[PDB]
Amino acid sequence: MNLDSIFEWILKQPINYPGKHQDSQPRTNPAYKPLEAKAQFHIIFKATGEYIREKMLDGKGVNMRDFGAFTFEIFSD
Amino acid sequence: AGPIAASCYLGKDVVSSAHNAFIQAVSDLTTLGHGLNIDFGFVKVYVQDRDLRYSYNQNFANTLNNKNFEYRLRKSDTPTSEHWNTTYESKWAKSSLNSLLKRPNSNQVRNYYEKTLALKIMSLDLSTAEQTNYSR
Amino acid sequence: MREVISIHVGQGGIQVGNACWELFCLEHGIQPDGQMPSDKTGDDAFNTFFSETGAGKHVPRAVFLDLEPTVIDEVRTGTYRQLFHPEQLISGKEDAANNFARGHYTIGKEIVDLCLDRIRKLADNCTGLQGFLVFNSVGGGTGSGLGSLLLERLSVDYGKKSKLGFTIYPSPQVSTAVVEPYNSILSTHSLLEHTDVAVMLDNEAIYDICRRNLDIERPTYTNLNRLIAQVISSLTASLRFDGALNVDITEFQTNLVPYPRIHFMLSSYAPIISAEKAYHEQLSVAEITNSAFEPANMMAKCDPRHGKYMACSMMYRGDVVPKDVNASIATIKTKRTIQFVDWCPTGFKVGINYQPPTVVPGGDLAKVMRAVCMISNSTAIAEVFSRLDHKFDLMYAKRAFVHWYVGEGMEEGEFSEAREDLAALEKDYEEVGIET
Amino acid sequence: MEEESIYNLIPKEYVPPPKERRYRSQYPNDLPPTGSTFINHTTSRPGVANLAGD
Amino acid sequence: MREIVHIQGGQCGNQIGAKFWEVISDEHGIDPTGTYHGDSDLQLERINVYYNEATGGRYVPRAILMDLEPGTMDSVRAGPFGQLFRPDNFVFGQTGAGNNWAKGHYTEGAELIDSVLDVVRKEAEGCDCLQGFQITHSLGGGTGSGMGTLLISKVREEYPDRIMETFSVVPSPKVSDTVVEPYNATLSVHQLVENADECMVIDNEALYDICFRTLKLTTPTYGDLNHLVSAAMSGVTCCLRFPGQLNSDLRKLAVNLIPFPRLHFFMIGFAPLTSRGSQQYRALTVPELTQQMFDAKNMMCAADPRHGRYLTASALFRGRMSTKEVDEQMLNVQNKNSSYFVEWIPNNIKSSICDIPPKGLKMAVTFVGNSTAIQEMFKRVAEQFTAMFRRKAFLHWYTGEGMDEMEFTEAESNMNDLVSEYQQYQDATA
Amino acid sequence: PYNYSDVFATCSTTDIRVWNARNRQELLRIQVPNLECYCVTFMNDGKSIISGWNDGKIRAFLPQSGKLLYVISDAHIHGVTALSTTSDCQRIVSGGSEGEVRVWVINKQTQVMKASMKEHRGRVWSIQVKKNNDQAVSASADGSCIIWDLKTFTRLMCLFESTLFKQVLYHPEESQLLTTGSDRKITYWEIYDGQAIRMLDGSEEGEVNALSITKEGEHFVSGGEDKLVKLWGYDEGIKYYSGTGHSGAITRLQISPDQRTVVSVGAEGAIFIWKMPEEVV
Ligand SMILES: Nc1nc2c(ncn2[C@@H]2O[C@H](COP(=O)(O)OP(=O)(O)OP(=O)(O)O)[C@@H](O)[C@H]2O)c(=O)[nH]1
Ligand SMILES: Nc1nc2c(ncn2[C@@H]2O[C@H](COP(=O)(O)OP(=O)(O)O)[C@@H](O)[C@H]2O)c(=O)[nH]1
Ligand SMILES: [Mg+2]
Repeated sequence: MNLDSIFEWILKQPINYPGKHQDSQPRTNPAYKPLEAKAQFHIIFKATGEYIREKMLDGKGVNMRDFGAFTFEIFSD
Repeated sequence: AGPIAASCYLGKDVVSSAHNAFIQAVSDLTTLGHGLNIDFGFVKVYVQDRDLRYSYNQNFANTLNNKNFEYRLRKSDTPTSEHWNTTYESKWAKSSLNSLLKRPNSNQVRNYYEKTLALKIMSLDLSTAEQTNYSR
Repeated sequence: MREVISIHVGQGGIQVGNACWELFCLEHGIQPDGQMPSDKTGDDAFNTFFSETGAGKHVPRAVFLDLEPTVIDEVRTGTYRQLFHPEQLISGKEDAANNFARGHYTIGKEIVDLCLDRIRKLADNCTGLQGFLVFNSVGGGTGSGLGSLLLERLSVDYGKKSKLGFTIYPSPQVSTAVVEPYNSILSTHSLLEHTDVAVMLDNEAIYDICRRNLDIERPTYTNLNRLIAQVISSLTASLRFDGALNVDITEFQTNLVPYPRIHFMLSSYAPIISAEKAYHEQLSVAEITNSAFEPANMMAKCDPRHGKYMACSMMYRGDVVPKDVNASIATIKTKRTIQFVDWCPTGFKVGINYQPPTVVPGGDLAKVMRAVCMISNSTAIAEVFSRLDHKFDLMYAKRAFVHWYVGEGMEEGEFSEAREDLAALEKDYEEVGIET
Repeated sequence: MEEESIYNLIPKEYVPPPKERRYRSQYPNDLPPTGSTFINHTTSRPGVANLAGD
Repeated sequence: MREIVHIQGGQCGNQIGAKFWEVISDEHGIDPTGTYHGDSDLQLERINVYYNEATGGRYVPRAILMDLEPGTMDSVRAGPFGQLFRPDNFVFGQTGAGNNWAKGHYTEGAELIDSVLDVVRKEAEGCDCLQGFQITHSLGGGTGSGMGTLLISKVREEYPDRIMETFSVVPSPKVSDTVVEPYNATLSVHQLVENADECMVIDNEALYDICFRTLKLTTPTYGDLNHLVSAAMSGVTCCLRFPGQLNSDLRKLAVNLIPFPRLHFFMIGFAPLTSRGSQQYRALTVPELTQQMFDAKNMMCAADPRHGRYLTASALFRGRMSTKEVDEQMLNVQNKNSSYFVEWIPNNIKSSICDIPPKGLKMAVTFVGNSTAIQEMFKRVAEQFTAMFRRKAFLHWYTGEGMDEMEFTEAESNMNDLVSEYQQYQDATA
Repeated sequence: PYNYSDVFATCSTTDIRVWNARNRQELLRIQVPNLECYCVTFMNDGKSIISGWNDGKIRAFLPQSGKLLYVISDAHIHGVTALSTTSDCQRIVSGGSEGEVRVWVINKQTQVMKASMKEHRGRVWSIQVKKNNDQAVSASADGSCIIWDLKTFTRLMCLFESTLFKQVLYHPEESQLLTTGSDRKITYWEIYDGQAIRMLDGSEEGEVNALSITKEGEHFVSGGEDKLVKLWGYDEGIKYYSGTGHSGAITRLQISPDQRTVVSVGAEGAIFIWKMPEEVV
């Protein structure tokens, strides 16, 4: 699994994981053309990966709601 | 997921659905084998048969020990005046986010859009001429 | 060897069926148990409404339908619980809630099949079946939807069998709901091409009659149901009681409906007097037949003086004599304020029956030796359709409440065809009303 | 029985009667009932309506 | 039959439900031990709507109590009729929200809500045929205003066909006990207008006013307020539980009362309410009931209904009365007040009858009215919201755990659009 | 089709197509794998369409559906070239490459032949039958326009001119014959070898090939091997308007029965429909 095999695996079965992710969705801005279901999903993950890094750059830590939690330890002095 | 949906210009509901679908990786993990090597940037996290380990970007870790976080830890560093002076549009412009995707030419996009739309909506017939230009 | 089958749908239909079946049972002397009146003691007339079970008790040839269980629970708990067959009181689970679309497309189709099974199981017993009577409050969702569905299903299952619809249209200005114009118009669009004879039963006229005549200043639905049941009995006595001049159910569509598109009539009953002064006037045939034609005595809130008459059918029950009836007919014809259409020289059908009207214990009417029931087809009934049309278009101008029907499986356009059908009905009526 | 002919090609377009008239009604929207007893509250009208069909 | 389940969250919802269940148990004749002690069969004819049967002949309400702090349920369990509630139905947090909508809607509540949603799904699956769901909550508190509305969204998006109503307590600026009412009120309304099939608003200021002016009793109390709101709540579903001339369930009420999807905010009234000195003097008749029902002061909202035009009204009568006089009174009221009834919806009053009156009373009336006067609540809420928002006051508490100003701006714009669309229909003419 | 202008049919190297006049989308096609048809002709009253192919077979296909009604086998040695239907349509006349003219009595039950199998050293290119359907004129490649009695299959009086002849046609209600050939000359002929006027419609190397006429002999349109097409006034040989812009050798030009337009078919795949002049009506 390389974060993409997961993409094709989840896209393979729609009955197991029905949702809006399975198909393309119109954007809020008409200037942008639509994406594929698989492509928009990767784009969403890139956006989230950058969102978490810029939040972690501050003292605030981010968590996924069912998949782990990104924290840091302060030993202090 | 609101800022992410804004950056991707996508729906809040659909982006939440994508997160809820992807967090269902435990179903794949329960099956034997199937090591998950998921990266999405600074953190590189690996899942073996049932063993889990992770690594962090060395530069990202060094940024944390760059010892400038004394200001970020305390909430009183700001003079408490700019909270209403600074607008969120200005703060978001200098934010790292929204720079992932290039901005196309707004004029060009709908120029092409309505242009091709008219072309195809009335490209049904090629026979009719009504303006010949014999000599030229 | 002649039978008629009763269909009661809607809350109003149930509440009027109970009243009419009290009256039929009292007429035939049956006890609430369904047997002969105890051991104190068989003309064979009950076969018109009842059927002998083979051992003792009688089961009526009627069916009750509802989607909300309540009224079925109370009728199954009341004193007549042993009278009706346990499996002809069809009850649903969720009501349509004043939604015609819900009762015509969504939930009534799962119950209509059981209803048709029961109707077949009752019809195969009968051998000389005259036809069907149907009762339904038209201003209600489930009532209208099931009434429609049953009408078109019966029209194809039986074909030529006659059906009579005694519907209760909303009053011009007094109403309980706020959405009844839509479902009333849709139901009318349904029933116009499917009902052989339809009779007006508006509630405002009955309230006014009760106030003026019975001197009841706080009347409820029970009195209205009792009056309607009296009308039913006066109409159907001819099949089960001997008379000098008899009229069958088949002798209505041949005499009262000049053209197939015109089959809506309005009724009247006489005498209607409170017992505190009832017999302090002689109640002669002449005065009762004048009160019958009196415009203030209409069973529906319509004024016949605004239009002409095409047909009038009157049934006298009691001590009437043909000479007196004809003498009254002559006076009615000579009277100037009532005018008939030109292409109908004689427009009266008359029936005579000897069984006197009854009084029900706890009732309000007085038991009299003479009574008359009148049903007329006259041009004046276009006004109610016009006012309902105006009410409907006032609603539909801004497409209000339309979502509640669009989201229930029926598309956008059905209102248009209903409005066009109403317009065509008005065209037909006002074309017929014009002299040659 | 049908015969296949050149003239049978290009099937005719359907022409219905286009529209019917939207309405015709010569009765007023507001017509007070003759014998109504519901309007006479707080008004001196012997407990009955116009009763004259006006 | 056609039963419904109850869910209450937060201190306010718990207090409302505690009195409502006492009222309904008293009306059904159920002892605090769950033992039947009624006098008529009708008290058991339709007991399935609210009560589930257990071995030993006892009954248990199908209510689910949720909160982020245990004190409220710990206190209410010790009160009268407190043993009826099934202890498993209590779901509680160990942190609390501190009147923060972000705390009460995002962080602890979402990880708590799995258990409560699961018990709700068992409750719904067990019963034969659902009719809908009812919620009671207040919008002035963070935890209630968060879990209430988030559970509304979850249950609505899971059972899209079942009816869904909420008794919402809106904060009036006259009596405000916190400094952060506008923020979480507007945020809650933003999605409440989206998901709530029916919402009925109640004002503490109006409760105080009606208690002081109508009952004229010296010392108002939250118990009296709960009693009034509970009587109003029971008046809605009385006809669903008891016979009558014309029964009308929640579905029929919703069909008859909303002309458009986005106008589902209602104001309710109860009658009769007679002063202390005048219980022996006043005569209970239909005219008296109607004139008190249409009185502006009898309202449980501070909005004056004579500042706007009634879209529609609906009345539930309890007791034995002939429908003719009821219809006469409704028609007379509608004719005498043509200025306050918008014209393109003539005959916009629904009437229904249930023949079983409340215990100790011969007649009663419940009222629900859709009118344009409610707009001023949203107008003043938006006014205070923008007044405290233009300086970004107290925004760090919200933004420290997931909030950005975009959500606040979107909620404000959506509520403003709600006001605008609610107000054009007032000026609409035919 | 006879007295019908809404549709028109074109044969191809492989497949027949039909087209609509008002809108030029395909309506229907008849497909044959590796054969080419010559002189496809409609038969009136909606009967089958008739074609003759390279191998020498004649085939008839129904209009509505692409199913063959009948086939004539071994009709001619090297392929049928010209076809003509009599008005009452019991008999069809066909022309072969190796100089023969044949007549077939079609009948719903059976197909029979009663040609005298006349000799004609040149391949045919045009066969016409006059209004009373008695007389039939056939053009040769080697230079003879032979008129046939069609009743006794005799009377070999044939018009003499030394070139590779092309389309011939009767004058509307007259005994005059308008014919074209490889020589760049339009020649009127008469039953008595009379030549009223003698046109000389000459390009540099543009061989006039196709001819069409009005119901009333006001003008006739002529199409040559050159790209240009023209129509001549019948009474006097003077150009009125002209037609150009084509690519290659225009081969056939027909006039719709209503005569609101002229169609012309181009050797390389081009179809041209021409709006007829106004002052010819
Ligand atoms: N004459 C008369 N009309 C009644 C009676 N009961 C109800 N109605 C009419 O019925 C209308 C509403 O329909 P209901 O009979 O209450 O119920 P329904 O016909 O089953 O339709 P739903 O309400 O959708 O369930 C009211 O507006 C009344 O006019 C009655 O006892 N007598
Ligand atoms: N009717 C009623 N209202 C209450 C009660 N307790 C609090 N309130 C109202 O609710 C508002 C505060 O709600 P809050 O306690 O913060 O809700 P919570 O955070 O969910 O517990 C106040 O303005 C009160 O007017 C009660 O017992 N009954
Ligand atoms: Mg009903």
